[PDB]
Amino acid sequence: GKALNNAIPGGPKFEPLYPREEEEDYNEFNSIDRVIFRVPIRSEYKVAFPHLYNSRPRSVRIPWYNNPVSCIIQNDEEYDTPALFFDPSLNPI
Amino acid sequence: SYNGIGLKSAKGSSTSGHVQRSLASNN
Amino acid sequence: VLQPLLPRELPKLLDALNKISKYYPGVIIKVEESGEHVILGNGELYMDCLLYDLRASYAKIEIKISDPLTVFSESCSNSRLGEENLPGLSISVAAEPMDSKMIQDLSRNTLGKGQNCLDIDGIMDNPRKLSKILRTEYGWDSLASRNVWSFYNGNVLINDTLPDEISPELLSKYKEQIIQGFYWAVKEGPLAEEPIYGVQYKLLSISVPSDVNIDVMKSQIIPLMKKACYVGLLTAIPILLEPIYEVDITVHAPLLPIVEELMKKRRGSRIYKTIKVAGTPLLEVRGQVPV
RNA sequence: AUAAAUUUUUAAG
RNA sequence: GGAGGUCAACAUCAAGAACUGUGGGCCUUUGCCUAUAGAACUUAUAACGAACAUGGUUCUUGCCUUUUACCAGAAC
Ligand SMILES: [Mg+2]
Ligand SMILES: [Mg+2]
Repeated sequence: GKALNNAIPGGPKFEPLYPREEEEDYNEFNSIDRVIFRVPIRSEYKVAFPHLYNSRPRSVRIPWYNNPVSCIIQNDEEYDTPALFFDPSLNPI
Repeated sequence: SYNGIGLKSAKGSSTSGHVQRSLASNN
Repeated sequence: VLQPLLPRELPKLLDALNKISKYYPGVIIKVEESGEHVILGNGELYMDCLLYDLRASYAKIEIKISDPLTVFSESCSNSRLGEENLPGLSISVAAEPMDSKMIQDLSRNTLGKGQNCLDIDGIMDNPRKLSKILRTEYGWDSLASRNVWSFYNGNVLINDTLPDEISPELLSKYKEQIIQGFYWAVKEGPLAEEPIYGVQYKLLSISVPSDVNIDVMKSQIIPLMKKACYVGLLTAIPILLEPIYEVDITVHAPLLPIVEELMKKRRGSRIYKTIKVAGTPLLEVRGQVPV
């Protein structure tokens, strides 16, 4: 977030770390006529896959991507429910 | 989310840097 | 789409692309006539792995990158004429869509085991066996089965014309030229210059000059045949094909509505299967979305 | 179909 | 002789993913190659601390009469 001067809607706001964006070469490459607008490219993309969607990153780090999707299921309600029990959330098999 | 709108940061701009979508022009 | 930021550093970037192509096999690199470069890779995360490798390890320079885009293809849905710059050669090339089953059996290379439709790749095999395959499976044409010359990955080529009956040999000379104009035609396209796909080319006519020629007939056939393939297509009601990912989603049960919303938003908007996962609080939602 | 929030004071001259 | 101590001193704790000793061969001790023994503590979403302060120089800013005191980023 800091290096790219971006914020998660709940995250902190920092300084640019590269204060000059002002230099722009007038050139054909990124011109609108040559671009296809599908999907907005929200920030959370640019923070998620920083090298891909974000042109010219510097001092950026690798986000860690994914985890197993914990299925953990536990009971805080009754103390006398057994330890091993088939919870109605599960599918019937 | 900060989509590229707003300021590089609100320091010298004296404002609060508070940005909000415009209900005005959509369709 | 890659471009080196500081143009004077281009000769380094090239030398990195020659490494990446080796290291990441799936990557396919193209270069265009504008000097821009073209990367083709499996998906998001994969382009991330590259572009991180390309900015960090290999070419220490920094580079500009376009919006993520896709690859299209070009097809048709259903007089016919064509002309050389110097009218010694007059070509007419018809084209029509391929039957969905045919293509569906081409995209999967298949050895025709049992009653399976053989992949056309067996061209060296007897045209009588292959014709048996086509007429057997497709209700395919009896005359065309023998008429077929050759195919490429997305399409096949067929001959219907009288001089084949009048002069098969003089054409059999330059057949190996026509297939060159054919690959050179498929590699590009009329509209986006992107691959033609699923377009059956039936060759209606070819005209040959008097005295024939030696090396004039060699070169002059390929470009004219190309333009004969474009011209053949553009009158066929051409359309623009787009790839589709098969999405696989895994969610907790009560969140199923939310997932559906996303689909309706993304325009992919197809979820074919909802599979309970026995024993666990999960759902496999199988669907499709454009790239 | 929006949930985006800068500051802030003492001495000396 | 065992258990401890809100006791002390002396070592060691950021690196070719990395330590030390020893046997043998070449160069001429270093160094390279080969063989063998032992590796506490700290490290991979990287580190002695599952925590978290300040200072100096140099640049960029921000307040804005000037200096301390400062505004928020970077390098050492
Ligand atoms: Mg005075
Ligand atoms: Mg004075």
